[PDB]
Amino acid sequence: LHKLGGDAWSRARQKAAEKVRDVAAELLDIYAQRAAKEGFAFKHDREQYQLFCDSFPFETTPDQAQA
Amino acid sequence: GNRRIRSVGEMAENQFRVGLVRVERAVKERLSLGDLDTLMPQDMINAKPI
Repeated sequence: LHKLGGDAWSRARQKAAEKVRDVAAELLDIYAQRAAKEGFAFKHDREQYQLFCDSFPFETTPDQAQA
Repeated sequence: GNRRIRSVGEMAENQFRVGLVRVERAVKERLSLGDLDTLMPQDMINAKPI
């Protein structure tokens, strides 16, 4: 419970913003390649995947099938 | 018809209000100054004049 005018929230906000500086090389390189690069797309097989479905020697639960 | 009682209640009320004149002067000074983003009704009020 931050007492009103206690400025601890302001101090923590400034500290976080210091941590949130965009010179942070922990994730801003990920955001740079997010602004510069892309990803791979998997293609689905409608037929061979059924063979491995039949290689599954049980019944999928409804909550796992949607997963 | 020209002179009246001013009993203990009214005198204490007027001394209370002339006490409050100082603290409302203080809060009007403080609020007329800026830096209002952090203010709370604790420092502008001061019970020592009261």
